Amino acid sequence: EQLLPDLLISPHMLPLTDLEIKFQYRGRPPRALTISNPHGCRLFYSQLEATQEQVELFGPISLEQVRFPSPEDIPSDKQRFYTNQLLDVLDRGLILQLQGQDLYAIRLCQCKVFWSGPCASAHDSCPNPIQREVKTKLFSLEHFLNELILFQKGQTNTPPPFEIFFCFGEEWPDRKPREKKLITVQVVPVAARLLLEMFSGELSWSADDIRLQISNPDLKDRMVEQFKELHHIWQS
Amino acid sequence: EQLLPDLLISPHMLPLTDLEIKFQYRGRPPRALTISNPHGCRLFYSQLEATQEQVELFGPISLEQVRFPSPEDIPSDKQRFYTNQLLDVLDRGLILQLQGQDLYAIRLCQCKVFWSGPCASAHDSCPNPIQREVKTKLFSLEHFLNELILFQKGQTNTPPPFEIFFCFGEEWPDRKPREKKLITVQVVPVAARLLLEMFSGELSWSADDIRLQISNPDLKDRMVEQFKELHHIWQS
Repeated sequence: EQLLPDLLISPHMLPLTDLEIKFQYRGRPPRALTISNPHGCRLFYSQLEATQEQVELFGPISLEQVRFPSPEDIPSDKQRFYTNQLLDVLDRGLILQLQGQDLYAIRLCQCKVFWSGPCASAHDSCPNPIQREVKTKLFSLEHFLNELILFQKGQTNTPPPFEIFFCFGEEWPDRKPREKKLITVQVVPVAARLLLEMFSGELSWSADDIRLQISNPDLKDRMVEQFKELHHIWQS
Repeated sequence: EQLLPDLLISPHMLPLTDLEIKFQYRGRPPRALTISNPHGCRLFYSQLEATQEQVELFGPISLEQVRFPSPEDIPSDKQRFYTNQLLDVLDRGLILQLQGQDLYAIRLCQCKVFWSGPCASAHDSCPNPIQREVKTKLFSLEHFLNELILFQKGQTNTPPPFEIFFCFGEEWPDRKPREKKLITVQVVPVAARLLLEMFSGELSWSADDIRLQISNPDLKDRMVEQFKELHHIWQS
């Protein structure tokens, strides 16, 4: 299994820079896109553009510039009011940048950002805010693949996590349900999902863990089987 | 709130017969469709067709006839071998039928069928097989809406469940992860999802439960705000 990372973590094997980004406003259908910019992206809401002279404010111009969706079609005025208050403090944005195969956040926005994800701390139960201007590791593909290997061998029953969950402007994790959060964003490293699928679809020749569950045939089953036999005969 | 069911449970308000049906083979992308046949549907795999003279075997001809996807593109021969053994005993199928706004299963297939869902029993932890030829209630929209009402009022923190999960040919629920199940199907009553969205997007005028989380502005925030002010000025 030691050859696997070198074999698989490669542009000819995986889309190493692809992130799927799903925006969700409370009570609306989600809106998703995929970016493959190798510098990463910046999620933000602004009338102003990132420029070279203002990188301190808005980050590097090479990031994929991904705007939060208009809240216009939020039917509740009260909800759209709160939502606009948050979007008003999202001008500087949340940078998501790949460093090798690790994904990092850099929060620039005045809006607070809270998150859940593969590298998030698991020592308490309270909210998990992202500190402004502090490079925060969200996900490691190296570690993901190590864990994937143990899962596939059946050494763990838990599939390794890859999805990163952000809540903008309200605390998370929380007692309260995600359905009631005004603004959330889910981010998937597509290479990780692909790798989980790939490994899930590889079984052992030796360790046959599979016990099919099939009733004994009743007379109805028997009639069906005979009809299948006759149909096979008739073909030809 | 007593007027709500009469108001909402109506064809002019909701798609009362729409089910989304998602097929998933281990390690493959899922494959989904939506049916809106008011009789319901039959999930099956067969070279034979439902006919009038064989309703005992294959169910009523009015059901939407939904075939499991070919397992051809499953890359593991061993996996596709087990998968074909299950598909070979799925000729008679699993009927999903609406009775008013309740959804019921009738298993005809020789393959065993196990499930998780809104009406599933919660007294033990073991597998939950569907009994062949026994009308099995999966979901109640009436009850869903009652629960939705309590959620929206904040009387419960848990959103009411609507998704029904079937595993064909292997035990469920189980120690083992769903990612390793050969054949699963997820079924959503679309009216229920719509209703959850609708209710989630209705807030109170009085019970304002929302505390926005926004840092104090630093000098960078202040410069951004001034640039926004200048841009608003410049517009016009």
